[PDB]
Amino acid sequence: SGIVPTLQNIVATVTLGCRLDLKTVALHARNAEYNPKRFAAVIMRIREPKTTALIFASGKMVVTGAKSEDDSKLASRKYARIIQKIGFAAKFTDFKIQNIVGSCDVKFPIRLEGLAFSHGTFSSYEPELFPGLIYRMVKPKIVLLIFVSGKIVLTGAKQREEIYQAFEAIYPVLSEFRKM
Amino acid sequence: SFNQFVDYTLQDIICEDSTLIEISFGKIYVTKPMVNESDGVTHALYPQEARLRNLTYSSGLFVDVKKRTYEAIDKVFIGRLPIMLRSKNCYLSEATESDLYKLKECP
Amino acid sequence: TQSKLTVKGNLDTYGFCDDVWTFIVKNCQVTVESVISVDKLRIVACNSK
Amino acid sequence: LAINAKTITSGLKYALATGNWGEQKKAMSSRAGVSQVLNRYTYSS
Amino acid sequence: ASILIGCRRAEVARTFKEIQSLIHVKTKEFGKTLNIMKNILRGKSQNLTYIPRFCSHLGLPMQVTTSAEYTAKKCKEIKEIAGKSPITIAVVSIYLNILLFQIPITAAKVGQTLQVTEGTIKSGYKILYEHRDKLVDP
Amino acid sequence: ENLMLCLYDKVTRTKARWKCSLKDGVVTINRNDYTFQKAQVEAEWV
DNA sequence: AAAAAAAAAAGGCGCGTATATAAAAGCTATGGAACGTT
Repeated sequence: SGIVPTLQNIVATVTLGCRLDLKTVALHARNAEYNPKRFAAVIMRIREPKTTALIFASGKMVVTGAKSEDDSKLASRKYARIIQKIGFAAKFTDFKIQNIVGSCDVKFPIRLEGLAFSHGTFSSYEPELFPGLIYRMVKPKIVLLIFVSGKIVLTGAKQREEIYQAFEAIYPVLSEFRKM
Repeated sequence: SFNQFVDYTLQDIICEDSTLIEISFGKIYVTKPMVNESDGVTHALYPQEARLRNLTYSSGLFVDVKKRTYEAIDKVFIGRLPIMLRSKNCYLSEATESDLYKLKECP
Repeated sequence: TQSKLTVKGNLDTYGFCDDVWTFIVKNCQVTVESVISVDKLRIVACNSK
Repeated sequence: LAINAKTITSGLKYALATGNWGEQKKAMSSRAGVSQVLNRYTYSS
Repeated sequence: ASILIGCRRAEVARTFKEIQSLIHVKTKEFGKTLNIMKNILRGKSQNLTYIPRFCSHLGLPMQVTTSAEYTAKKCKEIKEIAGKSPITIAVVSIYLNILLFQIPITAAKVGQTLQVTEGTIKSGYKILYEHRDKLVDP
Repeated sequence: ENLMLCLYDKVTRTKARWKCSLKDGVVTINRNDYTFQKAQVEAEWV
């Protein structure tokens, strides 16, 4: 065991607590994107940290695309200021971790069919559909996306250890349903 | 009688009140006897094997449909037919003696 | 005309508003058919539909 | 697409196996007595 | 979900795609539903079977099928990209056997018959030719 | 003045890379004038 | 003989498949209503 499921992404929503002018942000801001016919969301991205700001008409701004919690936070604080840089009285309010997407590798194929027959209470392999396996640990509430290549993808989390602590309790089962 | 049926009457039952408000029914096709082995192969089925394993000496039926969409007005499996032994469609219908023996089937 | 132009660089400012996409690709080359490297190529284009 | 072959298949089979000439829903109203079991007691029989 | 449950329990090999060709399920909500249903039934309380079905669908003899059987049996112990959705591995083992033989069922017919990739077969065949060492019974 | 006056029809991005298709425009580049029939632009936002 | 053109595809990523979160903004459908309608 002892494999850290590296967070492949971290999501975070921050509310500006205001109401911008969506056309105004499109014309004035530089790293901004917003299309009415598709979805009324401002597509704002900053090069450092490289995340995306899912800014809606109601000031709900989502920070996605970082790999760590604070990068998804640091980008947000930059995100709010650049909105303030437009000329609005935006405010960095209501920051929260939304989701932590993460994957790992075990370097050995796993008997997911073995995982499914004994741990079918917990396993789900769809070789015809999904080359991984969905192993949802209740405590912590983490889903282990368990691939035949060994890719154990973990997400549905806002706690960094929750991804980590769940794996430490699941590797022996993969060694149970391993080949070599 | 059976040959007559399976050669003419079968068809002319179809080429009857067939077309449906449009769907057409065409040539009807009859296979030699086979079995759809449960979760597995389909293959020929000699009478002997049928008798021993309680199968049914039957053949599948296939008929050709033309779906027809109305357009401004103004092939297909179906069922499975049991086969009379030594009917024109049975494996034995023409076999000779030595084969019959090899099929474990009394001449 | 028949010339084919190819531009590739770094985008620092993209802006969309009422089917008006504005791109500013920094240090991008313009490949005529003679490739012209443009450090600052103002791109203003609308919907063609 | 979605043609119930089992209809014809099972219908024919059941009818033969019991001899109630009629419909599988026809229990007694179906004419019966056809399709016996080929007495093989003695070749001439 | 319950149909695949019944087939697996009674040892019947059935493709999600076959089941979906029976029923419009959108296959993704189907995946989630089968997952939850399997978990429910596990609370309420082996991939070789697919070979002969396709052997029949392609019209292949029984010695060919048992050659494929032994090939698939060694497939589990021949990681080295062994399975990763082993339906591809089954179909490539079938392709190995037919190429070992002289059967005019060239990849086009098998692919269009089994709704499989014409390329994943050769992707497997790449490692299969190296793996050829551990596949000769007689 | 290095201004591309065209019409975009296709821009596809995969998390780090642009793929912009521009059609039937006029580009003036540094004392030069150029008009294309197709333009395929692939920028890179850091 | 030799130039130039006309046109199939190969291979690569299309995105797309599923898998899993996490976010409410056009649209859907569910859910609620009781009063117009004979």
